[PDB]
Amino acid sequence: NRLVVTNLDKLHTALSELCFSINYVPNMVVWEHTFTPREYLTSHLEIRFTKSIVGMTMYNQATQEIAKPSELLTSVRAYMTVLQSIENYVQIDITRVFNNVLL
Amino acid sequence: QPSQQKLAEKLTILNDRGVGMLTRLYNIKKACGDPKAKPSYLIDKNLESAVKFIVRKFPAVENQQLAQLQKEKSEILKNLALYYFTFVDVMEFKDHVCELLNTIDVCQVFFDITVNFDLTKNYLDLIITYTTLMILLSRIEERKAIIGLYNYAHEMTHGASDREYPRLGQMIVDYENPLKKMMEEFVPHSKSLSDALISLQMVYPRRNLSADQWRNAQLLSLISAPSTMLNPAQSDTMPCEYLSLDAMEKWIIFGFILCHGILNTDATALNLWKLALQSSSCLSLFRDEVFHIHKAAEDLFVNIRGYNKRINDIRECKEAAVSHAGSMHRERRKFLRSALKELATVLSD
Amino acid sequence: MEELRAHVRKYGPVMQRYYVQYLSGFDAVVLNELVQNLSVCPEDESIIMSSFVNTMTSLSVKQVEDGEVFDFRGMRLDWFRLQAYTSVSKASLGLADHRELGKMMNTIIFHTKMVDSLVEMLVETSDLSIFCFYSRAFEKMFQQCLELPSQSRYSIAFPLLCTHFMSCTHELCPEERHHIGDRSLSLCNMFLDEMAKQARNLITD
Amino acid sequence: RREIGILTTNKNTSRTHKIIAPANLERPVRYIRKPIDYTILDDIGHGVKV
Amino acid sequence: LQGTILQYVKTLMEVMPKICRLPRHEYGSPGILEFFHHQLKDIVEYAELKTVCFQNLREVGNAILFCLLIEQSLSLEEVCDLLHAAPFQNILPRVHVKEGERLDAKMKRLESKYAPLHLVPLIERLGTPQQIAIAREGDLLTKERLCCGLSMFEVILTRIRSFLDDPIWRGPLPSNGVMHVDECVEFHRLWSAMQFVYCIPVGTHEFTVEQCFGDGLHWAGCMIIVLLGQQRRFAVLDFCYHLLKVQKHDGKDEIIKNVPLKKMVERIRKFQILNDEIITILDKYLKEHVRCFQPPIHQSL
Ligand SMILES: [Cl-]
Repeated sequence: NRLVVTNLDKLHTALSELCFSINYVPNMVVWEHTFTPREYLTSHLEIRFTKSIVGMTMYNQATQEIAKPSELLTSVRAYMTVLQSIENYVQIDITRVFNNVLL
Repeated sequence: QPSQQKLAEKLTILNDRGVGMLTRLYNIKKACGDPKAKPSYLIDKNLESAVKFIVRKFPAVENQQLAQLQKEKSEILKNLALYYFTFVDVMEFKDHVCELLNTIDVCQVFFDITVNFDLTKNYLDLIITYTTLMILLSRIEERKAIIGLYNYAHEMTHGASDREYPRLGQMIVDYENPLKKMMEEFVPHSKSLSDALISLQMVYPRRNLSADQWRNAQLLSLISAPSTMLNPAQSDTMPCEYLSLDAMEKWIIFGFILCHGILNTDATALNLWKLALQSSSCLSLFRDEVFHIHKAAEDLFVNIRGYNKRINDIRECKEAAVSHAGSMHRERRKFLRSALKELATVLSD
Repeated sequence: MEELRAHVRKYGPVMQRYYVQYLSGFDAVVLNELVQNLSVCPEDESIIMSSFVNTMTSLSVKQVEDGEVFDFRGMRLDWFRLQAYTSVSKASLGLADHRELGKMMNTIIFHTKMVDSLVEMLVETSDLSIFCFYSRAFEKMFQQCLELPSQSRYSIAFPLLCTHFMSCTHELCPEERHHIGDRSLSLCNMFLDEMAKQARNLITD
Repeated sequence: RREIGILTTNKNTSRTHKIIAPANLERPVRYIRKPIDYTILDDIGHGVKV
Repeated sequence: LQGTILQYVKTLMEVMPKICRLPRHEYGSPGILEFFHHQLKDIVEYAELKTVCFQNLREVGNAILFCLLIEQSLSLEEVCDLLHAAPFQNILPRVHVKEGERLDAKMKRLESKYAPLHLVPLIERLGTPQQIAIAREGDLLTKERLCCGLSMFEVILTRIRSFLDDPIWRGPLPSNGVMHVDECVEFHRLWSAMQFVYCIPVGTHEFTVEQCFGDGLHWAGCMIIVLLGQQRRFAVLDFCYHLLKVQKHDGKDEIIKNVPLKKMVERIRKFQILNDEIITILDKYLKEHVRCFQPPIHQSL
C-alpha cells in the first residue's frame, strides 16, 4: 500500500519535487547577471561524488585499514546508478560528471 | 483660466517627485536609526553638549557651548549638506503640493474613480504620498540636530543663516505632530477630497470580500462557465478591477482623517472608513516602515471635542481587526493558490 | 504568480495582436459613434478625441508581426489631460454629464497597455521588491519551503523574486541602487546554492 | 552501431557558468539636485505651454 | 495500443457519462464523493477493468520502463569503457596547479609522460598500413559511444505517439472553440475515471492496485496523456484531484458508499505525487505558433 511510507519513498519524493524547481527555468537574469540553477547542482554532485568515493574507501593510516576493492566498486556502482537517474529530473549531463570525478 | 492649469501634468510630475522624496527620507531614517550608520557628530561624546543646545533652541538661531563645534565647522557643512538639502526638497515638494491642492479647490473638480480614473487616482496618491512623507519625517528623531548643526556651521562660516533655514525650521516645528496639523490644513480641501473618497464605495467594498464570497462568485474561474471562454473578460471600470486593495485602504484611512468633518455628517463615509479600519492593524508608510492605525487615530480624536463618539468606532474596529482580519486574509491566500494554479495551467494549455 | 508573469513575457505578441485588433476594429467604432453625437465641445478637446480615433484606426496586426515597438504614452496622458479639462466646474464639455465616455475611455486605455505596457503592468500588479526590506522573513520563508517536500517544488520562486529588487529604486535616490543590486545577487546565489545542496543531500541519502 | 543508431537523437545538453556577469557593469550615477519642472511632459501628447 | 486497449477505450468511452461537471466546493467533500460514485458507477463495476484494461496498460508501462532503464545501463557501460580507453586516447584529467605554475604548462608536460601510451600515433609510427587502418577504425569505435551526445528514450516516445492516430484518443472538436471541460470525450477523462477506481481503498486483507500492477500502470496511462498533450487539462479537470482539493478546504471525514473519505484523499495525494513525477519525467525527455482568437467585431465592419 502506498500509504505505508518508506524512508526511500520520502527521499525519492523530496528529490523529485526539488528537481522540478531546479529544472524549472534554464536561467534567470537578476540585475543583468545571468544565473543558471542546474550548474549549482552539477558542481555539488561532482564535489559530493569525489567526497563519497574517498569516504567509502574507509582508509585509516593508524589502524592500517582500507575497504576491500570489490566492496568499494560495488558501492561506486550503486552511486552511479542513482546519479544516472538524475537525468530523469534535470537537464544535466551526468556522464560528464562521471568522467570528471572518476578519471 | 481653468484649461491652462495643467492638472494632469502637475499631478504626474509631483506624484513621481514624492516617491523619490519618500525614498530619500526612508534612507535618512534608517541611517540615523542605526548608531553604526549615524553621522559621527551625533555620536561623538564631545559634541553632544553643542547639539543639546541647538535642539533645545530650535528653531531660533543664535559661547563655551559651541567651542568644539567651532573648529569642525567646515566638515559639518561638508558632511551634512546631503541630509540638509533633502529636508529642503521635502519642504519645496510640500509647497508645490499645497499650491496644487488649492488650485484644485478653486477649480471645483468632479472626482469619480469609476469615471475619471487617472485624475482621481493621482489626486488621492499625492495626498497620501504627502501625508506619509510628513509622518515619516516626524519619525526622524535627529532631524532638528541635523538641520541645526548644518545651519549653525553655516552662520559661523558665511556670517548669516542658510537661505532656506528660516522656512525649513518652521516646517519641522509646524508638522511635529503631522496629522494634527494636516487635519486643520485640509479643511478647505475637504469637499473635493471627500467627493473622491466617497466614489471609492463603488469599488473598495466589492473588492474587499471574503474567500467564501469569492467561492460563491467562482472568482477568476475560466471554466465555471465553459461556453464563455472566448468572450473577453471586461467591465466598465477596468483599471478598478486590479487597482491595489492596499493602496485604496491607505486612501480611505488617511483621507477620511484629513476631512474628518465628513465622518460625523456622512454615514456612507463613516462606514467606508470603518470597513478599512476592520481590515488591517497596520499600514505601510513606505516599505517596512509601518503605521499602527487605531492607536494613532485614537490619539488624534481624543484631543478634539465634537468627535468623542468616534473613539468607540476606532476601538470596535480595532478588536475586529485583531480577532478576524488574520483569518480572513488566511482564507484568501488558500483560495488564491487554487485560483492562480488553475488559471496558470489553463492559460499554459 | 511567476508562472503568470512568465506567460505574459513569453506570449506578449499574442496579447498585443488581440488588442491592436480590438483598438482598431471595435473601440475606434464606438468611440467615433460617441464623439460624433456630442453637440458642443471646445477645439482643444475635439482635437484630442479625434487623435484617439486616428491613433487606433492606424494600427494593424502587421505591426505586431514585424515586431514594432508601440508607444501610447501620448494617448494616455491626453486622456488624463482631457479628464482635467472636462472635470473642472463650468467646463463646456462636462464629464459628469458624460459618464459613459470616461468608462469607455478607461477600457480603451487598458487596451493600449496590453499592447505597449505589458512589462510595466507586471511591475504595477505583481512587483514584490518589498522582500528586499524584509530579508529575514524572505530567507525564513525559503527555509520553510525547502524543509517541506510538497512546497520545495516551488522553491525556485525565491531566486525568481530577486529579479524584482531593482523595481524598488528611484532616479532620485541612486545612492541605494547598488546596495540593493548587490543584495539581489547575493540572495539569488544563496537560494540556488541551498537548493542544490539539499538535492545533493537527498541524493547522498 | 547502425542498428542502434536508428533509435537515437541528439541530446541538447550543454555546459555554462553558475553566474555570468554582464559585459558592461552598470555605471554608478551621482545624485544632483534639480528643481521641480512642470514642462517635462509638454512634448508628450498634445502639450500646453506656459 | 491499436488492438485490445483501443478496443476497450472505445467501449469505455461510451459507458462513460456524456457530461460530468466538477461540483462546486459548497456541496462539501462527502457529497462530491457521492456524486462521483454515482456518475462513474459503470466504470467502477466494469468486470474486466483490472483483468484486461489495467493488465494491458501495465504491460505497456513495463515495456517503456525497460527501454528507459536499459538505456541507463548502457550509458553506465559506455562511460566505464571510455574511462579505460582514456589513457590510450590522449585523454587526461585536470591536474592540480600550485602557485607559480600554469594550467597549460603542466597539462602539456603530463601529455609528454603518457605519449608512449597514445595508441594510434605509435602504430602510425611503427606499424604496417594494415595495422594502421585497423587501429584507426578501432579508435573510432571506442571513442564514439551513445553517452557522448546521443539519447534514445525521446525517439521511443515520439514513435509511440504515432500509434495514437485513432480519433477517439482526442475526440471531437470542443463546443466552445477552446477545450472540453464538462464533456468526457478525451482519454485523460477516462483515465480520471480509472484513477477514481484505483484510489478507492480496499479491505485490510485485500491486495491493492500497486501490489498487483506496480508503477508500470501509471507510466502507461500518463504516457498516453502526455503524448496526446492532455496533461494540463488532466491536472485541471481530474475528478480525484478535485475531491482532494475540496476535502483539504473543508476537512470533513465521512464513510461514503463504504469509502472512508480521509483514507480516499490520502491515496489520491499519493497517486497525484506519482503522476506528477511521471508526467514531469516524460515532459523532460520530450524536450510553435499558438491558436489565437478574435476580439469582438462591430456590425460596422
Ligand atoms: Cl537592504
